[PDB]
Amino acid sequence: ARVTVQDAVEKIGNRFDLVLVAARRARQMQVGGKDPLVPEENDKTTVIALREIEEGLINNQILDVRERQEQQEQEAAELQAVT
Amino acid sequence: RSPGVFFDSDKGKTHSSGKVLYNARIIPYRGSWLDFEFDPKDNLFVRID
Amino acid sequence: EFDAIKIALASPDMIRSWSFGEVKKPETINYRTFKPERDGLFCARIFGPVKDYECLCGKYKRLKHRGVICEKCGVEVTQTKVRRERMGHIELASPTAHIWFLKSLPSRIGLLLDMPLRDIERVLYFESYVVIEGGMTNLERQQILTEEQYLDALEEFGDEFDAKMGAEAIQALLKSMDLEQECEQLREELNETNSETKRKKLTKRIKLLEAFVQSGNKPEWMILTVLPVLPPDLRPLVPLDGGRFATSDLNDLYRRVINRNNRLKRLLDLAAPDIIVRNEKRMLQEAVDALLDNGRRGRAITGSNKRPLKSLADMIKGKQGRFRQNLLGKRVDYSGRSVITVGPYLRLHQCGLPKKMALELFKPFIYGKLELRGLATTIKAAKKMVEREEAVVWDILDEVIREHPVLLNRAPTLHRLGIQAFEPVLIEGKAIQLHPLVCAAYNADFDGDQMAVHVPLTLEAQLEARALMMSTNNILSPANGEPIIVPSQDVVLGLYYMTRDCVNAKGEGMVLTGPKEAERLYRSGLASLHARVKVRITEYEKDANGELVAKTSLKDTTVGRAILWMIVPKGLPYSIVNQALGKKAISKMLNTCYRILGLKPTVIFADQIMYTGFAYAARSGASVGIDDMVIPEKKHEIISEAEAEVAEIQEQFQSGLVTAGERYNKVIDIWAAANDRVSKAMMDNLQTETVINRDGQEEKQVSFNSIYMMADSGARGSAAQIRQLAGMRGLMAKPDGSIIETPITANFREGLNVLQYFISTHGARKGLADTALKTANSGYLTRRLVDVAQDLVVTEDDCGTHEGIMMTPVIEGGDVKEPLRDRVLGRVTAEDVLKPGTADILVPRNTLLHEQWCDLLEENSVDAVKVRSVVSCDTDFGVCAHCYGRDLARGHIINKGEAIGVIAAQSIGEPGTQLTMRTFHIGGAASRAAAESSIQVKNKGSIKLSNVKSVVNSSGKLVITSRNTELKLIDEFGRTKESYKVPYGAVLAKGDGEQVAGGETVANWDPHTMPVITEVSGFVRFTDMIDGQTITRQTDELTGLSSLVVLDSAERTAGGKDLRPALKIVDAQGNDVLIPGTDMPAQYFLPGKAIVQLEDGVQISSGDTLARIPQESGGTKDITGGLPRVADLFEARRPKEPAILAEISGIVSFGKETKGKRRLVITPVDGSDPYEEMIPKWRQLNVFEGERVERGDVISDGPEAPHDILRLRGVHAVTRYIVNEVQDVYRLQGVKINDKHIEVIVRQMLRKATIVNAGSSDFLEGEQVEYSRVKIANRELEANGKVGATYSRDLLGITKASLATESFISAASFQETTRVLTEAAVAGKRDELRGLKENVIVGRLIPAGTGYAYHQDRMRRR
Amino acid sequence: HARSTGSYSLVTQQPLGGKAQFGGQRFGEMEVWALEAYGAAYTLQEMLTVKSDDVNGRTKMYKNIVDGNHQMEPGMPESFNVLLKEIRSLGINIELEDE
DNA sequence: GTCCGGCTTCGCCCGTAAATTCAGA
DNA sequence: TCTGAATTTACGGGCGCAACTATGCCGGAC
RNA sequence: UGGCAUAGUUGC
Ligand SMILES: [Mg+2]
Ligand SMILES: [Zn+2]
Ligand SMILES: [Zn+2]
Repeated sequence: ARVTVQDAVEKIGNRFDLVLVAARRARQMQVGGKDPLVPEENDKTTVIALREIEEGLINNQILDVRERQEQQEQEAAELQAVT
Repeated sequence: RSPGVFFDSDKGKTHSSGKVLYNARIIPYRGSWLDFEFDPKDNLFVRID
Repeated sequence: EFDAIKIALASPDMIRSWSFGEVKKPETINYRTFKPERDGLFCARIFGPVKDYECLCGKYKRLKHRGVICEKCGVEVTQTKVRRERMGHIELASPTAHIWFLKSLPSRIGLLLDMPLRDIERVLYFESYVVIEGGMTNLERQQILTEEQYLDALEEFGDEFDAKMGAEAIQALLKSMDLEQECEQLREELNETNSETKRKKLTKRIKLLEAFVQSGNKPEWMILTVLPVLPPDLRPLVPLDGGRFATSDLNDLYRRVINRNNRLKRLLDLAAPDIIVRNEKRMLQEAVDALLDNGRRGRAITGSNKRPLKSLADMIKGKQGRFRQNLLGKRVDYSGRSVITVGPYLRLHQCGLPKKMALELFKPFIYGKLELRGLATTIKAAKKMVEREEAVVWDILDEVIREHPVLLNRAPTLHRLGIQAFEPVLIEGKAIQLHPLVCAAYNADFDGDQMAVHVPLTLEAQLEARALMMSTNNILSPANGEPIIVPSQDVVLGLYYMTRDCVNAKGEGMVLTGPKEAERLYRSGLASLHARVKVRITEYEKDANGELVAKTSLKDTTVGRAILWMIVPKGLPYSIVNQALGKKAISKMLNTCYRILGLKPTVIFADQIMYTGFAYAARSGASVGIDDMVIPEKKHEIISEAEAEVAEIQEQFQSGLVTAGERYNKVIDIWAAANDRVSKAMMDNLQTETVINRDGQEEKQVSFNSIYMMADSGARGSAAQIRQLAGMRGLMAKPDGSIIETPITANFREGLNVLQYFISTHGARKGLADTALKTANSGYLTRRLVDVAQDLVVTEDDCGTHEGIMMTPVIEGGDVKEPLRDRVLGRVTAEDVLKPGTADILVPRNTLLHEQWCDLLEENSVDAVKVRSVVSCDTDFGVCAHCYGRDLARGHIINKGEAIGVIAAQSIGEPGTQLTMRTFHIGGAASRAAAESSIQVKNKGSIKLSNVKSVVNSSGKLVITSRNTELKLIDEFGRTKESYKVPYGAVLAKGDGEQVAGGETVANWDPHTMPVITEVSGFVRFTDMIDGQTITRQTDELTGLSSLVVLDSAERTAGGKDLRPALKIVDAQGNDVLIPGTDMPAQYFLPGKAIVQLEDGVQISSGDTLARIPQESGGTKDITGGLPRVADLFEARRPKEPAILAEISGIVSFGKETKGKRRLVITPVDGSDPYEEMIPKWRQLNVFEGERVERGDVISDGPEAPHDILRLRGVHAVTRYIVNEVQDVYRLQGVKINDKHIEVIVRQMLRKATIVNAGSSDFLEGEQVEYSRVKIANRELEANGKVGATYSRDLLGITKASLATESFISAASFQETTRVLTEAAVAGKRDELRGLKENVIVGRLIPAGTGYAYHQDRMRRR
Repeated sequence: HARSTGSYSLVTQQPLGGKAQFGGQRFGEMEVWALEAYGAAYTLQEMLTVKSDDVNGRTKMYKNIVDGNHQMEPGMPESFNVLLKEIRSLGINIELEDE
């Protein structure tokens, strides 16, 4: 479980961008298609996303990079299947 | 308030000068109120209800 | 969807466009069949179908007919949602004047026609005629004709002539005005006028006319011809028990407007006589006025049960209106309520939620889990499973509650810690278990309190609860830096008992091998919890680069202290647990742990502190008995001495030596002194009560008495309540803040006989009335503070401003209250702090002053630091992070986005309300000081005086003749060690610049009287006085002398009102003795009720008290009486006797001395010489004919208006004045508020500025505009070659500042909804909803927290 | 007392008040100030739009919760439309102008 | 039972506009 | 006899939050 | 099946 998010806040030093980043990451894990990048410990998506932020393997830049890579891969797959 | 006649002051809260006016109200058990009031010029006025 | 709200007058064409059909019949429902009428208020062809996709007569009843209109009745088959938003209209038989614009005060119609309100009221309601197009007659335009005048005009001016009557006449006048032409004449007249009041009226008229011209409105639209009708569902008829429908209010008003309209139409159809139609028109006007705003005109029409009907204005305004009842605060789903219990076993991050409320709140989540796991395919099955409370849905509930925070909120959410998120733990019960530590934040005792649980639903909301609102993130209060989770009463008692020592207990003097050995000994029963021993303690110091370094030593400690040391984390020193550990000690311990180690260690430390304190308080068995309230043996003799004192003072009073007021004051002061002496004797006998020895001689020690052990530890109670328990309980105060001079001589252990238990009830009634009647003042003040400061949000990180305020330690007249450590902590410096020695940069320019920097300042002994303030920020629409400073909820700088305005308003408003509701915690005892009467210097040092004009009397004793004399005890290093306030007429033992030693008085006076000490010698003359009306003289025939009292303005006669009694010092020849080297007489004016004991023509000497004015009593000095001062300060009230300041510098000269109103003139060196001031001659003047004066210098004494300070001394002067004045009030009550909040409130006060020179900009001459707008316009102008417009900042009250805002929605939701809406409609205002209140009302993301990024992105993607 | 979903008032589509009728707790004005003091913008938005008086918003949020997705469509409160109509019932033309 | 309609005063405070009263020319 | 400033008088707005229980809800012609 | 009024009460 989780008690305090202090270290995650230090990793994203705004206390407000942390909320948005964690919400995006949890949404990507709840709809979700994607899978957690940290060993799941019977946690809910929000806690797992926050722990991923704590481990230093999620942030706004990483999420943007992964989203762009997924978009490019989807475009390439669509083009190959069509043309 | 018991019916009768009562004299009060409104002690200086009016006229912003500290002068204590004086009012006399005749409260009936069943009827109309009659008030005799003073003013800063010390002129006795009356008002009904 | 949209980004702004536009408001303007509704033209008849627009009203018709809104409506989908005219309402003609005044019937709602048949009352036999529940169908709507044909074309009544509740209609189907006008407002839409009653049922979804069903025709009225049932011809069509399916979606396949979605859009077609039945021909039998004419109802557009569609959903019923449209019926909620379909408006109607009524074609008024005659034009009707809209009441809002008639009685807005100011009246729009009244001053658009330049006609007074009484006359336009007379014309509108058919009591007088008004001429239209007078032409070549004996009539003017706006002139008024009564029935006689109208008859005379008709019989004498039967030619072309028009004098209409009623709303039609006003509409004709409005339509016959050329707005731009009128603007031209009014403006050219304004330039060609000379008066000032007429100037104000003319500029107001010009402003209204230009507002009309600029906006798309027209004057005649102010008179209603087509009346809109609200959609039926917003004025529903809901069946009551039985056939009777709900007695709706809007329906009655609409239905008695249709009645009059139909009657008038019928009368005009048959050409009824003029009188009858006139009366019908008047009744129609009254009905429409009642519908629009009932009771505004007078005679609020009342329905059945004689209750005034709620009109549309009444529905949108007030506390019960939409803004403050359905838009700023709403009822919410997924919310429950329940009583709260303790549940000590909980951690700080979790709360005990009952299984039943957990099941009821999380029903949709349980349904989702059931569907996901396949236990219920259809939602009906899942609902049935949940309602049966099967054994499997509980497992689902445990699985879904794991990491789902729940908000817990207590009813009076005074500050932001009144709503906090906790992880639920399912509890078998019906009450919420609330962690003991957070109770202090909630102000939640467990004596019947109830709290509400809310469930965040979305992922964003859950993460906000987990990362912003978790109780483990709110360790520090947002108002100050102090921790808020400090253990309250049981934990602190347990720790105080644990960490304590006695001269002889079991296992004393033995040497232990560590804390573990101490716990083993204590549990084994071989050593007492409090016994002096030696323990090998290993403490970790992290003075290295983040490396914890161990240090092992042999500490002289106790068993309990060693046991407690096992709970402290590593990095803390050992001395932190080597004291008695009261409540303040534990608070400091937690604070230091937070600052040194971090957040998680602090949370764990707090939890362990709570557990160990509870355990060892249970072990201690600390109880309370009746033999613990020991009565002092000195109480009776103190009482007897006080009674002798009151007897002798009464004897003096009956002899006339003293008057009633000063006798009452003296009695109060001596009783307060006796009460303080009794309390001191009680505490002396109580603290050292125990002397214990079994190994030799007696040794005194701090007592183990339960009452003292709880009072000293700070667990519960203070000196006052223990005093009332054991010592005499002192004076009481009546509800009106009046102190009952009769004391209570008995404590609570003793009787309190019938008479004493009758004086007490006065104080008890005061305490309970202030809780239930005077809490509205604190709530109103905090609402005003929030609504003036809500859009202020941190936007930038640094504006690069070099301006700031000089923070210095505060010494109001005693010792240091708030040292420089606490006034500059967590605020960014403005300029480099040079070392006190020689020009060495001690701290850089833009460094945040955290704990280490403050300690560096302390050890280097700095006396004043210039820091960046919120009020001196160069940021437009917000505050940069640097000027604000430390967050005060976390240890870092304020994050970019956090809303500091709401935080400041809550911080300033919460303590007032909390203390108002806590006033009843001391019964009703009056909080009193000894009234001083002397100044005892405590430490050696030089003595200096500021703002002092003293004189030497006959006995060589220096006497202060100045009002604001400050006596500063300076140290040999030049640092002001102490400060004191020397009243006007005090005798100084020493002088200026003279050395003193501690414990010796340097000043003494009489606090109960204000003397009138002179400046020179001579004889006394009662000038400009007449016996009988100017003074009341009392004759002392037996002695032969006489006395007299000046009778104030209230008592003196109206005839000869202006007679000024004065004491004029004259020489033997009979001429005024001029004061040293001046040109005015030495005459001293006597204020009202001044006791003169002299006789005319009596010799006197310099420094002698001619007369003494009784100083009048000051009642109980608690929050209830001091909060009004704060409200006046934040409202910027002009004092009743403002001190007159010098607008400009230069030389001073008195002019004509016209009529007893002496003229002052300040001639600068080379500037504007002819500046002049009108000063009444009856008030004193500090500056006379000889000397220089800087602008903002005091010409006379008295309270200083903040407006004058802003105009003359500047923004920093006024903000410092406000901060100090409010902080005095909040220090008197022991309230700790950081100055950041007051500074931001002051900023929000001074947010407008008036132009003085238009410059090269496009502003008007003397208009008031937002300071930010003018500043940015000037910045843009100076960017080019033009020159910006010079401005003058204004100070506005919080109410006026909030109401005078660019957005009309924020002001409308605030007070004066009618006036704000009327002004916005007339001016055609447009709101960008860029604040917080507007976004709350509209229902979109707040531009403060996580929504700040969204709003910034939207602005970029505009 | 506890409520997840229940009957809503008529004039404004907000939860009913009290526990005799299956009502919801009032998120008062001071509670809104407290949430503004935090950075809790999404919590507040769902508190006063999706949980109180957004008929489409609350229905969609309920369906999403049942579907296992915790996301909301903000929408506009119905009480704001009520206020707009009440102001329009006077001679005042208040409108939400286009973007 | 079913259908139709227009006698209460009595609080404390403050801001602002209108009316009055000075105080002159 | 007029005219501006300051003073007085009249009058409109404000008067904390949350919660629970009960009763009563229109009077007069066909 | 939801509204207003009055009375009482609880926590501040
Ligand atoms: Mg309580
Ligand atoms: Zn039909
Ligand atoms: Zn700044």
